[PDB]
Amino acid sequence: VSIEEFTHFDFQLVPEPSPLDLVITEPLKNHIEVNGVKSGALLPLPFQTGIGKTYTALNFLLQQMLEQVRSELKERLLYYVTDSVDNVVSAKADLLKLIEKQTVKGEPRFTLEQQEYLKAQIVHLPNQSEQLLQCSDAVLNDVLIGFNLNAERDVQAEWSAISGLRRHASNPEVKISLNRQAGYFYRNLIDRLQKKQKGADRVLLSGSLLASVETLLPGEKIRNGSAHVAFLTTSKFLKGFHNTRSRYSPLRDLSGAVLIIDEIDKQNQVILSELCKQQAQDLIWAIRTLRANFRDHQLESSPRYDKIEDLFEPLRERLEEFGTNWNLAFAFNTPVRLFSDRSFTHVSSATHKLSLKSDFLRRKNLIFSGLLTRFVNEADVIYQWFLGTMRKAVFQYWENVRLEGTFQEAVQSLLTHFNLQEFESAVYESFDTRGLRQSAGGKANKLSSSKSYHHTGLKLVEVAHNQGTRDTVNCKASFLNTSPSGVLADMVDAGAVILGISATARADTVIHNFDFKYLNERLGNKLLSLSREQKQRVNNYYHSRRNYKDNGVVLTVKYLNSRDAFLDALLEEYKPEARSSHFILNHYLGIAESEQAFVRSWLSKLLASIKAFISSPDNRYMLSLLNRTLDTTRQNINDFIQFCCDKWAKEFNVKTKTFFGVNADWMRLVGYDEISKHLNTELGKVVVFSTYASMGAGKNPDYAVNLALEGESLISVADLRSDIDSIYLEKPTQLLLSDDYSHTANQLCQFHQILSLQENGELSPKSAENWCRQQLMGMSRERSLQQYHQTSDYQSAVRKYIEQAVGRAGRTSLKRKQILLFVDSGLKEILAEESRDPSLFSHEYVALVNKAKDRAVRRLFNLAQRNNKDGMLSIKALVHRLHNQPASKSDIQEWQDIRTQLLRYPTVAFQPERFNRLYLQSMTKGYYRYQGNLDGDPNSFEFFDRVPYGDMVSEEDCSLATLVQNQYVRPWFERKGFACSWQKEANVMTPIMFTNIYKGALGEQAVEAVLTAFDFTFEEVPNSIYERFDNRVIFAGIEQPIWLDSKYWKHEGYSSKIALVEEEFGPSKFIYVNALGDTSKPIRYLNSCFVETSPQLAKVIEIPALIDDSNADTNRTAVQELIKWLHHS
Amino acid sequence: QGPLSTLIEQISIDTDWVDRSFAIYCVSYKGIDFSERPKRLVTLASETYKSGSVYCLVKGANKEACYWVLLPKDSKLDLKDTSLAIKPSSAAELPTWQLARLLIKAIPKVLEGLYYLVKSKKLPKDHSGYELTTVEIDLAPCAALGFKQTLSMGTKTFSPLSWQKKARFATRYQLDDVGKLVSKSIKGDYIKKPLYSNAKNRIQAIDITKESYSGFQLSKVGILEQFMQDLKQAYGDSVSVKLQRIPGEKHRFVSDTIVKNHYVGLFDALKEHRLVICDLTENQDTDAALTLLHGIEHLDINAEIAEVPIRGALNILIVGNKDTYKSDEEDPYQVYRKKYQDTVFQSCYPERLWNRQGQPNRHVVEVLLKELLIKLEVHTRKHLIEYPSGPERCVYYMPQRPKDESSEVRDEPWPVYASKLVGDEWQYTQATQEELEDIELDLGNDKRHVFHGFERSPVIYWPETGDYAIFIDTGIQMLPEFEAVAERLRELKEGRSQDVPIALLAQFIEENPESKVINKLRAILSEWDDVAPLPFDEFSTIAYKSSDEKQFYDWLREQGFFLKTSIRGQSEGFFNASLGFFYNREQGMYFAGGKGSPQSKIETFSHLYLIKHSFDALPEEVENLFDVYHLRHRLPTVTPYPFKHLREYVEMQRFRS
DNA sequence: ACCAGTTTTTTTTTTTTTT
DNA sequence: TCTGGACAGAATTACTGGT
DNA sequence: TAATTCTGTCCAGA
Ligand SMILES: [Mg+2]
Repeated sequence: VSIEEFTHFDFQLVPEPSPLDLVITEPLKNHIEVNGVKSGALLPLPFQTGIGKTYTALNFLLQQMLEQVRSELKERLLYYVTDSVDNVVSAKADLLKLIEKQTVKGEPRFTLEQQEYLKAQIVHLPNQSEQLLQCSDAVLNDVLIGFNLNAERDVQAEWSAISGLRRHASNPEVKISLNRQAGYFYRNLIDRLQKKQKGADRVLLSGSLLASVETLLPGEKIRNGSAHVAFLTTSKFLKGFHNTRSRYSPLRDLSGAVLIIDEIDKQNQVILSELCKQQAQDLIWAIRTLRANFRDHQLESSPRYDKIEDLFEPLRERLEEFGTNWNLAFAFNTPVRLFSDRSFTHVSSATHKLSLKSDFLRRKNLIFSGLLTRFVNEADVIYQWFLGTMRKAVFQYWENVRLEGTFQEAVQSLLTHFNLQEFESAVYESFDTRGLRQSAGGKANKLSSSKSYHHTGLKLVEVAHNQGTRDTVNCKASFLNTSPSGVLADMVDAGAVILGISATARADTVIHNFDFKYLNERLGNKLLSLSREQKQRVNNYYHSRRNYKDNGVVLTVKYLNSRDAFLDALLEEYKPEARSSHFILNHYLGIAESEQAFVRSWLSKLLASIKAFISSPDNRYMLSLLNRTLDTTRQNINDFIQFCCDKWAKEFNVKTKTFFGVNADWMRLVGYDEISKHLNTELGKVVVFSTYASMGAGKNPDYAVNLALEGESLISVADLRSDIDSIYLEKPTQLLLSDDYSHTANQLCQFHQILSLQENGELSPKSAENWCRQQLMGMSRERSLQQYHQTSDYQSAVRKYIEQAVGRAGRTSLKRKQILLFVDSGLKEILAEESRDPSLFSHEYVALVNKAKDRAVRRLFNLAQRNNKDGMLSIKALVHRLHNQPASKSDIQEWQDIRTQLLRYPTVAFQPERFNRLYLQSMTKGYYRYQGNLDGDPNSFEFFDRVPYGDMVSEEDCSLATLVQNQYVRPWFERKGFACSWQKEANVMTPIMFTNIYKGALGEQAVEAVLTAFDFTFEEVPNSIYERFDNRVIFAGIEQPIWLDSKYWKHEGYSSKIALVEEEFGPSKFIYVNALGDTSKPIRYLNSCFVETSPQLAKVIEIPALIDDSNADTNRTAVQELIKWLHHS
Repeated sequence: QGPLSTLIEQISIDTDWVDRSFAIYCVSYKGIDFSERPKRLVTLASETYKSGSVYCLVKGANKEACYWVLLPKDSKLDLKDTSLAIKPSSAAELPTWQLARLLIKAIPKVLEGLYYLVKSKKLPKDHSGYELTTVEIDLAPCAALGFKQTLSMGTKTFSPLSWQKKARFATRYQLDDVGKLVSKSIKGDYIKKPLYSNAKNRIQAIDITKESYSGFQLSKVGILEQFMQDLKQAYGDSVSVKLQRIPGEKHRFVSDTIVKNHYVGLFDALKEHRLVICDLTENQDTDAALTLLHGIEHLDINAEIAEVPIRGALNILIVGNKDTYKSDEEDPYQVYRKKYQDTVFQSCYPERLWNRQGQPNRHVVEVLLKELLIKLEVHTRKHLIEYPSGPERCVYYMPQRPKDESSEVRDEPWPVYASKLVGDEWQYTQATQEELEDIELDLGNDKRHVFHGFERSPVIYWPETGDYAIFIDTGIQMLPEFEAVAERLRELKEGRSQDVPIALLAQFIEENPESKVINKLRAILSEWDDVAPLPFDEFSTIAYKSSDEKQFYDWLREQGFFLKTSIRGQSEGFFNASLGFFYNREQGMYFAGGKGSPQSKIETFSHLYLIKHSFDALPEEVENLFDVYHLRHRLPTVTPYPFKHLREYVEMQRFRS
């Protein structure tokens, strides 16, 4: 068993590729040609289940293994990930079968030695409890003796107890207790082994000890190069797995890894559940500890920590500044709930904006009706800033030492050096997921960056009196730093090649699937897609495998309405010696009045479906998919359903067997094989009552065919097993994700869903903010569902569920000559809206859509409102910060970047990566109408056709054409690259950018050009008074400072500005000038007030119009007057 | 004949048939003192029920402390206690209604009393059984109408015995295997008690939600029809009860238009005054005040929020719930009332401003505004909107209950307040003792209604003639034409049970191409199997509203498919007994119901009110006192508006005492 | 205007890992 | 074990379209 | 201290 076994192997000899194999392979070749090797990519693969999807995935995996072997001979980690453990085990077993049984041209592809070598390269990584319980007592004894750990009495005693329990733990409760004990024992034992291996007593592993350890720790085989293929669940993949040295997190090491994800769309929910688990942190304590410990511990002059202290110096500065400004030394005293998406959404449970004041004599900070929101927002930014710095520091610590054991070593060393051990967990769970962030410089929450919720997350803060000491409060904050789509995008950016294999992998729903609009914008060419030709090839393959029409298989779809009289007659026959069907339903079926109407409707639909099924002569196997389990808790309804089934069986003379509690637990304990056995051995029909959740991926409803019982109804539909031939589809319900790990986890899940809908454009910012507010105050599940049902994302999710069900019901090639699909009439409207390309739809889904017989327009309005609101609030905050001194260094650059972007690209062809919030998709190409008070509520804006007579954003409304026509400003614009005209593209700047920034920037640039044409020159305003005045004017012969301000219509604070400028910079002259206007009105002079005076007594000179808009002539007389007034002193 | 009511016109019992079928006994204690006989009646009945095959027993006249006992024809009463006087009796010796009650109690066995199960609720976890909600049928004398008889249909609940000592020692009721009836049993593991005194179980008076006969059967009136069937089943024609119809003279109806005009007139009068909103709660949820203001805003009334009451303005004081306070000193409402003793203002709790769904409740706001207007009219002692002329020269009086809660308050004299209309101004005063003595003398036998018991009713008095008028709730319930409604519902039930062949729909489309129902029928058929007849549920979207739809449904009826019909049209008049305001001058009875069309689910019966007076013929102006649609919010009232104003005045004077 | 059929939010089951 | 009379609790204070 | 009207428990009393 060695690589030498393949020396004579022919790596060019392969099985005849199927169309699916080509569809997988050739996009990857194209990607490598386009993006090059080690790029990373996401390749959704809408393969229908049952038709060779698992075989093709495993064949691709095996081909990658063979490529690895070939490279090893001539001179990469492979992951198979899915949500379910049993699916992982089945996939691994199928890969082993494929290795053992694959044949090419009539002979086994791999020799027994090659088969053994390949099977040795594959690893399965279950949870720790199962990993321990799978190990034989011999392996554990060998491991304990080899590490001389058996001398430790606690370990030996616990292992003996586990071994004793394992031999007879058949009782489910005893089994659960054994699982918990085994998990804890595995944790302790691996901790001890890692500690022993880290020290100078490192045990040399070889022979039997090495094999035993590898059996106990497959991650050890991964680590030491013995294996490179891992089969594990998504939960284990996110959690990481242990080796002899430390815990290994695949996320931190995805460079070059190939990652096959089965049921890709389902992994969104799993990743969200993992993200929502992270603990709530008390921000006040966190910042207090950070500031105190950064003051306490200062430096160390050692080579290892080179380039580290400079990373934290800004954090030290801002920690001290924040502590001084908010007086963190004082105790905080007066629950209040604050929610924020960190960008444009800020909701609070309090009706009155709470504020913070400091009482020095009391030595306390008092919260009463400095805003509280600003305090927590600043603290959160610092807290995230600290964690982000740790990530950078840990990386740098490696480069100094030179990423898994060294990573934890670096974290521990840095925290000990700075004396911040209390944050070690926060840092670890931050680095695991958020530490994979490749868009670190891609978003600092700046407008100049690429802004999106999916790599911004959300924050939720609870303010309440501290337990044990009510004199103080604690600000417990829980947050998300990314969404599942953000995690996937970071995985692809790290270099992973991801194969998302799932029918409906592009379901077009951000709740039940990754946001593929965001993924497209974020990845570009890295998000691979199947061309029309490849999709046609896949469709042809599917039709060849499922040739319904040529074989005469008829799909009969029947939409069913509530049948009250039919149910009434059935109820009156059940308990015939009764009076009222309402009483029978209430008393005997045990249905309360609050649910009587709903139960009547869905029970009547189900019973109509069953009656139609039993009436049909040939059909034998029916599956009923409800939203609820008809288990013992509903035995009263099961009795009535059984009565109806017996009635109809006697009426139509056909035996019928009902399976009611078909459920995950029932599938585990009784097994779905009972239904298959009954169908294979017993004559008659079968009705199976299950749910969409119970019939999840991997549950195979096939049954072995016995032609004696099938009559002549079966027909082979391919160019011995059969599947469901009748199905009832209840409308999927409860389509909003929920988390039961904890209350805060559920809150994070709900807010993530709301913000994802707002980001996708499915909710207007007004509706999104209202929903966030209602959620914060504690709205009911039913009201959340009502809010969700208004979006088209809900309909997309419902269609996804229906498609998944019908696809999962069609796993064989033997079909009955008629297939009965019964559908709740509530699905008719939803399915009639299906408008996607039907090339990859299954026959059942196509029939469903035909029998029924997310608007980009809606998204455009919502996204225009969202971008305008984000721009408005971001610019307001940025200007407010610019009116503060210390933050000027970065905010000035942000301001200049925004202005330069708008001047240079007023309109762009493609959705920008950066500055994406500066623009909206106009729907009118280069212009658009809008209404809204830019100084008022951003939620009130309306755009495009909704306001035909509203204000317009266009090249005409800014007078750029009249400005850059025959003047000195055109050379200025051409030299600096500014746009002399608006290209008529789809993306146009938002109203806020047009009105508050672009039009002022044009005036500033025009004034600068015109004045520089007359020997003037300018320098940047000092940070103390930045953005209060445009520029500082320098002219020969004048020593007094001169300030310029180009703003129209006073866009009384001018006197305050003048006083503030003069008190610092002494006496000065001020220039007020409008770039465009008319020369007809005289120049004016003023003295720190709107009242004018004589020229020499005035310090403020107003030039009403530097340029005549009628023909763009330069008002040279005004310039000469200005020069004379300057020289007069 | 007029609207139907629970008042019994006649009870027909064949006393000879009863004697041929049952044996009756009279029982009373012999020799025991009347002070101790109550102490042994605790056992008397149980001993009688332990004696043998006793069907049931019914109390006689209270003065006798006796019982009438019913046993089979061949059985004989045998009580081991010799201290009891026993006497075989003939059925003819009993009052007809008492024998009827005995027979009713015996229906469960022939086929404490007769209970029909209507609705059950499963108990919470850790418990088994049902909470049974039943309709009890029993006769009761009508004290207001000379001991005429009424047929009660009260709701009464049963719970498992398993779910105090008194609860353990109660009639161990039992439910039937069929579940049609609930009857007393020795070890029947059921007690006639709900979970709390709260969450009172109720049963709809009528229910025709979807013209569903089965849902109609589960209302009080459906149970009444079933009881009328069971009476004939048990006794055929030998026993029968006929419900009396109130003779109809005048039956005013009330459309939404009239009420809307009245309320726009009302709101306009309030637009001329200043309104203020206050909040005296500790944890001030100012959102309550904001919601109140916004609700008032939708009515276009100038309102504002102030931190304290303002004299001379219409102030609404949002105050904390009284249940959170242990004494009047802790209540801000009473504290401010004691201070602001000469200003009109209203109060309400913050929670009432939103409905169960959380939406703002506008009925609360409108009721607050109407109460403010009424209080302002009392304060200014002049009408601000048009009130129809009342009787001339009359004086209104209203006894007020003292604050004491002891049982002796039943007989204590009470303070009495009076109001009078002179010209246009309303005079309000506290009645002098001489006036009260004169009124008591004049009322004669009716004085007990005004000066005895806790139920002291206001009285209209005519000093110039001594005439009076008292408005008494008789307790009689007005019933719709439930026999006819039940017949129609059964006809619809039979018709809707048959699926309509597609042939008839095609024939209709052929025959009436101009009909606009065809646009719907073609779509329905295209979305249906050409081989299967259409069940009625497919046509449900085709409402019985337009003329063409009515013609289509009538045409289907001629084919034998009776699917939809008119039930609540005024021509039918089934629901007259629960609509508008009905009044009869000659006999002085009246009742009030709803406005507009009857809602499909009516939860209550309008009571019949009796005006007791001394006139040979009641003055016509008395009718005018009820044409007021804001005393009872947006509905006809059963109380004269002068009494509403006088009650408001009496309430205002509480803090001036 | 008036008079009589229509009418009312949503509607769970399931999973993995580490403690 | 009957029974009726207080005494708080519960529902109702529509909606909408066709004529 | 939403108001009115109807009504379900409940308890003492005859
Ligand atoms: Mg009041």
